Amino acid sequence: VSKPDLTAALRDVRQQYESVAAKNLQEAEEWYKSKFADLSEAANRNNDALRQ
Amino acid sequence: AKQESTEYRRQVQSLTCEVDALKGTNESLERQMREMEENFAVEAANYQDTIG
Repeated sequence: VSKPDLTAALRDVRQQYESVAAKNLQEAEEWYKSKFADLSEAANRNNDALRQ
Repeated sequence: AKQESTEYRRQVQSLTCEVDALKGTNESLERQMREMEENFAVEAANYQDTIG
C-alpha cells in the first residue's frame, strides 16, 4: 500500500475489455463481409439466370 | 409448255419451302444469340465468384 500497484491490474482489465470490444466489432465485420459475398454472388447469379 | 409449267412450279414450290425453312432457322439464330447471353451468364457467374 506504500504505492497502490493494483491500479495497473484494473487498467489491464480495461485494456482486455477494449481489446475484446474491438474483436467483437471484427466478428461483426466478417459477418457483414459474408453478407456482401451473399449479395454480390446473388447479383452474379441473377446475371447468369438472365443468360440461362 | 405444260411439262415446262410443271417443272418451274415444282422448282418454285421447292424454293418456297427453302424460304420458310430458312426463316425457321433465322428464328434459330435468334436462339444462338441467347446461347451467347448464357455464355455471358457464365462470364458473369465466374465474375460473381471473382467479385465475391
